[PDB]
Amino acid sequence: HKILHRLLQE
Amino acid sequence: HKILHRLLQ
Amino acid sequence: SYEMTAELDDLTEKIRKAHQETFPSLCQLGKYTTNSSADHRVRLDLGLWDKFSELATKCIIKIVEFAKRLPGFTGLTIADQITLLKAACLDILILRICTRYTPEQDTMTFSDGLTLNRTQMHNAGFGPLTDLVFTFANQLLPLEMDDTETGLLSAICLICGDRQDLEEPTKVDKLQEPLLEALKIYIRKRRPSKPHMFPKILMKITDLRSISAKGAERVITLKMEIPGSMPPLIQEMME
Amino acid sequence: SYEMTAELDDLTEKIRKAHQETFPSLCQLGKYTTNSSADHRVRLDLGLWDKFSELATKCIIKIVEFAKRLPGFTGLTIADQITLLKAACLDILILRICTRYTPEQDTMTFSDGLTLNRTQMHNAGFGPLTDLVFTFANQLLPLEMDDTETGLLSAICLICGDRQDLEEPTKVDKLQEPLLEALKIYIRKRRPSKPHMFPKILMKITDLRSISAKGAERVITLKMEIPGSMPPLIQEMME
Ligand SMILES: CC1(C)CC=C(c2ccccc2)c2cc(/C=C/c3ccc(C(=O)O)cc3Cl)ccc21
Ligand SMILES: CC1(C)CC=C(c2ccccc2)c2cc(/C=C/c3ccc(C(=O)O)cc3Cl)ccc21
Repeated sequence: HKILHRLLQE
Repeated sequence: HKILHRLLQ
Repeated sequence: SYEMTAELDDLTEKIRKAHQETFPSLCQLGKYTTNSSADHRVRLDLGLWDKFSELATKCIIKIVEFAKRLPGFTGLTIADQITLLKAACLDILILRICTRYTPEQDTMTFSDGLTLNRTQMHNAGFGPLTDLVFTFANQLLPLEMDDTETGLLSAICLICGDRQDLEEPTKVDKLQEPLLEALKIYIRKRRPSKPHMFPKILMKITDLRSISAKGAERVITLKMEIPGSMPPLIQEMME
Repeated sequence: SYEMTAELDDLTEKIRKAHQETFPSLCQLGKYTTNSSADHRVRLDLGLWDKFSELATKCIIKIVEFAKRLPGFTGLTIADQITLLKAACLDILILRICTRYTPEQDTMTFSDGLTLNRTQMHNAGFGPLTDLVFTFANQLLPLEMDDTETGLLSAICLICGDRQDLEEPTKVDKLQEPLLEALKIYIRKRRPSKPHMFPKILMKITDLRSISAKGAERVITLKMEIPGSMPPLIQEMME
């Protein structure tokens, strides 16, 4: 999955 | 709880 | 202007504000209800599940935002931030929803105002753990916890050096120390009458842990009861 | 440098003695090893399990004895005593075995001296929870807890007024409060340069709860793997 990292980075 | 009861009493 | 007092006061304020701005208070929410399977328990109300899991996803997003606002959190390794978030996700979800409990109607209210009764929470996904969670919500009542305390308890849950597979457990553990002191001091200033409230409030985390452990298994059971996948963010967390 | 704490100094003495006299320390035991499946991990070593289950039964007996020696415990209804024991038994078993961990050899020692490495503990019954338990054992090391602190921590775990189905919950609360105060003060005297230790140690109970919640599931799984029935006393505690 890629959502959590995107949420973190954003 | 036969065992526990005996051990406690 | 004792230094640590000044630092802890401002740590306390950051956390109170982070919690408030990522989790609306029960009194501030415009409550609304629904008739979906409200009279009897069923294995799963799919309609309720969809809405429930959508709101869970949105709350998880808020928990991430909350985390990023905690002093030092974004100073941890990327892997550790992920690890901590995943490990505390259910802890904080449980604590949050349980601070939205209304005894009179025996209901819980979500961040959009949705208010479900015990039977609906069961049918939405709580299932066999429903009564366990409601009991916990009741035990929180006599404590009178506010935003500051709930925020600090949440931060303490998240910033936990004993979580498995941390890269820098010591750094995390040290980061938690100020949170513990801040909670102690705040409880003291707010409850002069009550003596041992620090241990009492702090150890509600023991409850969360127990419920969370059982909850992880419940989520696994849900994975096979739902005719479809859970939201991707939920999938990722529960991994 | 330190205030007078006669009574608590006395209670702390009774608890330390109760612990020591129902749980021998690592140095007091004549260790011995076995070669049974010391090489690779298996589903379950029947030989190791046979010994494990016997040792578990004997330690549970010891924990009951320990409980009866906590001031006030025998003053509770038999129903409450049983409720408290059943709720905390596994927590105390975990704490006990983890306090017998030898980091250099990565082993744990039972009350008869039997000493098994990580793989053997796995084959003996720990199963998929092996690394979790060993991780907790390692996490205790830096705390440098002694018999008094381990005893007090055990007592606080057992004497908990939040347990479901208690008949006189407030009576239990009243007993626990002095135990909390005793631990705080004892830690204060032993460690003078580390005020942070009280919450640190107290919160190992939260770790314990997470492990025992999962551990309860492991005991269910064992029922399917072992020949015959679970020893009757273990059944009563986990029933
Ligand atoms: C472990 C258990 C009993 C059952 C399954 C839960 C669950 C189910 C799917 C995903 C994540 C958690 C759950 C959610 C929660 C909390 C969800 C939640 C909290 C706050 C909000 C909000 O503020 O809107 C929304 C939700 Cl859904 C509590 C307990 C559970
Ligand atoms: C988390 C887990 C794997 C769950 C189940 C365990 C277990 C398994 C079978 C029966 C009773 C308990 C268990 C026992 C223990 C500890 C048992 C124990 C403690 C002390 C002694 C002694 O001092 O001789 C002996 C044992 Cl068996 C620790 C962890 C578990």
